[PDB]
Amino acid sequence: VQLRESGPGLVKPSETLSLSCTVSQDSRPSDHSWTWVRQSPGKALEWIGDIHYNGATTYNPSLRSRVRIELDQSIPRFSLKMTSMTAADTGMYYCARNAIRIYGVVALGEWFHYGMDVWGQGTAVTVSSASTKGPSVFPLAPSSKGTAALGCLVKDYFPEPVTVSWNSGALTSGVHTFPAVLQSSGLYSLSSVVTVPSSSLGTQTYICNVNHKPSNTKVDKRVEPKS
Amino acid sequence: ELTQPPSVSVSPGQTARITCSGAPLTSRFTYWYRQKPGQAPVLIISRSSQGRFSASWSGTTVTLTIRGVQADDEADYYCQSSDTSDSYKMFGGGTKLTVLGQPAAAPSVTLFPPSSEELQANKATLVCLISDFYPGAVTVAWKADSSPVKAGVETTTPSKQSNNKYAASSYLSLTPEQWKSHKSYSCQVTHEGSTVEKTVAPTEC
Repeated sequence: VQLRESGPGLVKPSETLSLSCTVSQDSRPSDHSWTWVRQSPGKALEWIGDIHYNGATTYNPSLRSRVRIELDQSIPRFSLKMTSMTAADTGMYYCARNAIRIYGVVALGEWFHYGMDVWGQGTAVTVSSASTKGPSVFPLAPSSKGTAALGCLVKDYFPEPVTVSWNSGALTSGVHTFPAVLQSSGLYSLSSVVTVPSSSLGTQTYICNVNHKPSNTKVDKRVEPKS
Repeated sequence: ELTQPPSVSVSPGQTARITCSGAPLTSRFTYWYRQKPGQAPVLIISRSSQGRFSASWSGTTVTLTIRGVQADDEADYYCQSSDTSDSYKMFGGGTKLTVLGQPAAAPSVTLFPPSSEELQANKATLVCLISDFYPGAVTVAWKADSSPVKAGVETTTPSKQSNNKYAASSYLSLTPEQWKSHKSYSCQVTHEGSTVEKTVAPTEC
């Protein structure tokens, strides 16, 4: 079972957040409570609400007047809308399956939650009046002179995050993508480095795949040895 | 609301106990989750019916017990329930579990000079990448030749790695002329009273 969030990355203050979560490989989806949770930076998880296939929803009482969850059973995919966004709402938004086990008559309450057992990876939501900006990607060439470190410098993007893969996901060993720095300009930059065998520097092509969903931009940058 | 202790510290091999307290807990089941920095939560105590993790109920408190604690158990632990009236669900405030006695680890430092491509775009960034240090505190100083750099430095807070060591990044912004004007630049990383210094030079390959 896999859950995958999609969101806009950035919401303007006072505007409405719209997120979705696509569920794959669940063979009894109608049994479960499809849930949204969020987490402000450095703070606790906060339950937002859930929905069942019968359409029944429940919501956090402090957020109820601002939120709505909906469910498209044909995919299946469920959604969150949250009105009147402000910086107080910036954070990571997770979808989750609050799985249910049924032991008797549902109308007599003979069922229980197993727990929120499958989680999405989260979608970052930043509330700001600033414009989205995609990254500029520069190669960090390997030392000319065992192992060598090479990488990509991902400069000047907003909002978070960027994700970085190498060779379209074929290269995972030795990859270290560092958390971003926030510049005085209000843009972020980060670096992703991979430690590779020196003998491969002649033979193996290395490409960092930098995805910035908020700007609908992906950059695949070839990283070659220094001239 | 559900209340948890902010922090629990234990040594390796010992048993940790984390409490969750609240009015709903007398009648509503308490689920437990673990979340490591940079990761989504993981369910660790489910309701299986009407191996190191277990939970025990007593009145308004449920206790999570972790047997045989090891460094890989460092994480934030959250309890979760529903209110007595069956109207909503809620999480506790979380407990950070610290495992004592982890050995110190010195930082590895990699310093990259500006790329030719960036210089042609009229910018220059030196990239100092710092990894595998413990505890999670470093200080970073930059030098142009032998003189301290007073501007253009941006350094991240340390972040916890998957191996429970920490990482940080420091960037120095220069104009291309400044980069070419000095014999070398250095990133100097101090941790636990000792320092690793890496240098790069415009005329060097």
